[PDB]
Amino acid sequence: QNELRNLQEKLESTMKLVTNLSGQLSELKDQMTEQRKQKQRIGLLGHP
Amino acid sequence: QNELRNLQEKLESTMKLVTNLSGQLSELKDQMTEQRKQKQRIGLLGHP
Amino acid sequence: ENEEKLCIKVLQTLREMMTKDRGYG
Amino acid sequence: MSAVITIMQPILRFLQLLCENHNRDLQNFLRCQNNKTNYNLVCETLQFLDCICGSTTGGLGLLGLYINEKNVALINQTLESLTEYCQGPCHENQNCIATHESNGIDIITALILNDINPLGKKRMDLVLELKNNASKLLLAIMESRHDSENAERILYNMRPKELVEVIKKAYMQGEVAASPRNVGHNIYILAHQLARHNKELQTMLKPGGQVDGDEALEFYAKHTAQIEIVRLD
Amino acid sequence: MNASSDRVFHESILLAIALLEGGNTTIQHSFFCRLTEDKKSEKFFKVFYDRMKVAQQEIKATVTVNTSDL
Amino acid sequence: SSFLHIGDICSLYAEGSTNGFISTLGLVDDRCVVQPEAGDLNNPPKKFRDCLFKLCPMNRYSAQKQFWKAAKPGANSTTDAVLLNKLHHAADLEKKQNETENRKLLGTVIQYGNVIQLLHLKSNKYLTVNKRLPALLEKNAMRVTLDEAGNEGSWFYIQPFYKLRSIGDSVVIGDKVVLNPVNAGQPLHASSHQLVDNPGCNEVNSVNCNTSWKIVLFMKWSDNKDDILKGGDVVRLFHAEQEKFLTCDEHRKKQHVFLRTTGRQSATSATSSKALWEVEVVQHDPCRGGAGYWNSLFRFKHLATGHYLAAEVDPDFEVYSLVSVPEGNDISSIFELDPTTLRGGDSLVPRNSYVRLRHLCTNTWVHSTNIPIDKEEEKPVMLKIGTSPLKEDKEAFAIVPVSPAEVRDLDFANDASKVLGSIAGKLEKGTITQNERRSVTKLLEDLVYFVTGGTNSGQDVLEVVFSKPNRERQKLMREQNILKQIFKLLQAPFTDCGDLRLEELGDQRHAPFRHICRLCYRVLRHSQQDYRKNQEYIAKQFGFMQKQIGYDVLA
Amino acid sequence: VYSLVSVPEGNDISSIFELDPTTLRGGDSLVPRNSYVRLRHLCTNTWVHSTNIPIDKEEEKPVMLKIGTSPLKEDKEAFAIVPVSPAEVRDLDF
Repeated sequence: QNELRNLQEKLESTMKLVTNLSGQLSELKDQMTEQRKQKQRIGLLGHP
Repeated sequence: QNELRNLQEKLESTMKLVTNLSGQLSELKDQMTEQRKQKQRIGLLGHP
Repeated sequence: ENEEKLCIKVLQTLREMMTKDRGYG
Repeated sequence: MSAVITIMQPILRFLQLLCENHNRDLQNFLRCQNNKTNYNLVCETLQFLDCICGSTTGGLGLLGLYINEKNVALINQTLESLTEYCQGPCHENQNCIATHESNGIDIITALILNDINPLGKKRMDLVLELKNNASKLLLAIMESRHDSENAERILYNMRPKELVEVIKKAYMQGEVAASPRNVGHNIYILAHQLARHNKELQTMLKPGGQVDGDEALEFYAKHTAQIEIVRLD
Repeated sequence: MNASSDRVFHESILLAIALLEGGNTTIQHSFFCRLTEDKKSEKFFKVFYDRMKVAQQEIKATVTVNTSDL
Repeated sequence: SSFLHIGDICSLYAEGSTNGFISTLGLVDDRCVVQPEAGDLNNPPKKFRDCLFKLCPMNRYSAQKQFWKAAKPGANSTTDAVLLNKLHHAADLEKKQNETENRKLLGTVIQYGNVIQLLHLKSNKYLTVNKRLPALLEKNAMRVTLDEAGNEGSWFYIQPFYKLRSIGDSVVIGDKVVLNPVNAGQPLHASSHQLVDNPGCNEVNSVNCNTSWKIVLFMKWSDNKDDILKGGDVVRLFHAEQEKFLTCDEHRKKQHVFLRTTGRQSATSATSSKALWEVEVVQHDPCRGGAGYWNSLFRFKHLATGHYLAAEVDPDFEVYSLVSVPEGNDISSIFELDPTTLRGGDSLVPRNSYVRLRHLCTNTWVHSTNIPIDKEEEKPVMLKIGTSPLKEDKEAFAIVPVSPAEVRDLDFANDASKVLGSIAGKLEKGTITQNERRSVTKLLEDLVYFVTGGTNSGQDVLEVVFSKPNRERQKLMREQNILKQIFKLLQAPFTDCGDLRLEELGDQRHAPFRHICRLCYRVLRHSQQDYRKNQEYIAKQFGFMQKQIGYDVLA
Repeated sequence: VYSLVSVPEGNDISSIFELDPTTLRGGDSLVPRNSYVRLRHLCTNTWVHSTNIPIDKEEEKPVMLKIGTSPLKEDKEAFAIVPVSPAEVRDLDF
């Protein structure tokens, strides 16, 4: 049972980095949202 | 092995708050979606 | 009520009633 | 002194008599009253001692400017009542003395290391009560603890110069309860209590043979015992 | 608990001092049992706490004497 | 959020009778002044570096006041090698443990009812209210001053002016609050009595009259990190290749570069009056600036003269040629900087980063040309800067930071030069008043500790600090026009008496006057330790040092 | 756009309000019990502030103080929402 729990937390670690790659997806979502934000502020405050 | 599992759950805690910061990203997604929702209801129900 | 002097007099009387090394025989 | 300062001594006497011998439930009632808010009277008493004797400029070298012949009977009362909050093993009242926010430990250990700068006529027989009661307070902080934090917090102020203190104290005892030898015995018992957590301190108590201080160290090693008892719980 | 002035409080404190007198565990039980009632101890401990507070801030401003010379 | 934490920096704006930010005039002076017509919250005053105040916790003054009481010889002149030394050690330890809890209380909201301990930013000087001394102008009041050491009595209860909020409620940013000291009981208000030194200048007193101090924010806590650009940093723009560029004063204002190098580096300094710029972030609000974020539309302001970096077209030769525009409201003076060794667009631009400047109004990258401004002067030095739409990675100049301790004593040297100039101008026409005679004295003996770096203890003729004379402060005394003013100070009583020293020798009650004429030569001597430029600068004025060579003036 | 009045119908848009927080919180934070608020006039954006001109210009000891409203938002005039327990409105109706 102890070895079973240990191998269980290794495949928990496998999906842990599987969720980490969605973490970099989340910061990709971040970076084009600030891209849209800088576009809208440069449209608003700046004439060109 | 016990100490290895313990240090394993500490770096699980490190990515735990790494996933928490995407949690605040998720509620940021929330808050501008209700921003869009209040904009569309005030466009619809209210004349100005 | 006012006139707390009766209260401090009766407390002083009780305290001096409690004290040792006086009034024994 | 004013009427608001002389009211402190009866209040401290009443607080002392409230939790004197026993009933640690009543002794715990003076630090947490389990209401919607609580008033920690033990830490407030320690703060009163700290401000009346210190506060932090008392500290290392200058303490005799604050103690005079009229302040002695109040400081003795407040630190004796401070002993009475910790008499008997009360593992929570002891932590409120050493681990609280103000620095009230440096001042209770200051008046046992160095002497008092005013050397009056009726003060040699009066400062020994301060020394004795402060040593008993430091003993009463660690009744039976075996924990690191209270040992290192008290030892953060003293150096191994307390051995020089107890040696010197045993030697000027010899010029001849409130006795000049029993207080050095109390600091020796305190140093024995503190040696189980420090590494360096224990290395020159038990090897007293290769130490120039024969009288103090071998006398206090001969006249101290150590037993183990089991409590009701 | 309802001490209107300083003179009544001082005499009540001295009466309690004379009443306790060291080793009466039978009446410390009375103080403990009376103080474990509903919403009355908050004034008792407050009038004990502010007298601590108003006295410790007295000496910090009044008793400041420095005999720096022999 | 939108709350007020300790560690935030913000300015105070009075309303109701006089509308102006609370300011301090000069750095040698110790007064608080509100200016009614200088500006308001809609558009701030031009010298907005004055008005910033940094919040602090309560600072305990127990051993410090004891040391200040025991260190002043009243009657007995009692000194001790043991008591006073231990007292000073206890005061220093108290100050150290006072400082070590300020960093502990860094992010913490404040509610109405606690002591708040305001600190002036550019002066590093707490403002205090002392109970004994009344105000100078309004003679029923309680004067406010500035104290460097942190006098007790600078504690300020924060108390709500509006009835919406109460004790225990956290303070919001932008509300109206009233400030009263902990042991004065008189809320600090802005008076309406103008001063005579300046036209628009209302002093600040402490009486029971009512006023509202609007807490208007400037920079959030956790934006005061030392490793990023902020909205008030003073930087010098070193070129990556050649040398730093600056704005000097020709017949009309220019935007040149010094040609001379003599081995110019990042670590070495230049003329700190001219080559210092302060970074401004636009931030959509007139106040509330800081923490540039690699795209935050930076704007640069020259520090010696209020002017802004902008490009205006020259007579064209077949958007060019950066110039010095004295207003910062339009869009022709707003810039943008993009990274070298590319990182993200919101990565909080670091300390010594190399940058490249755009011209976001008209997209035209900045590059340094080599055509001289002066076409007729021998050994040309005046190298203009153009700008071209073709982006080049060669011309990408750096942002060298300047520590606040250098801009602080730069401003101190400037204010000392103005005070010495005014007093020297007043002395030669007629005899100055008794108060001006003592005001100039204090400036003369703390100029010595300014140039040497020592502290104030007494017995001013000691001069045992002859090891390192702090060469940068000697340079600051050279080109901030101070040594020239001291020569005007010595020349002035000659015209007062003649239009002489033996007439001073005939009187010999001028011991207060000889104390301000012997200090000048000591100040001159302390600028002469192993510095060739100061040596030749004084040696150019050798013609009249031997005229008064040996009467009494220690020359 | 001025001088709040008492309109006896609630179908139109001239009688709909909007309240914004003091000590700012989120826009969907379920406004609490005794919160201090500030009232807008969402039809015509004109914030509510209390004036001091009396309604009655001829009665001795005037008491009738009207309420205006101005487009300039002010933090001084921000009145509270004091709740009433149901046991008081119930025996009021009784």
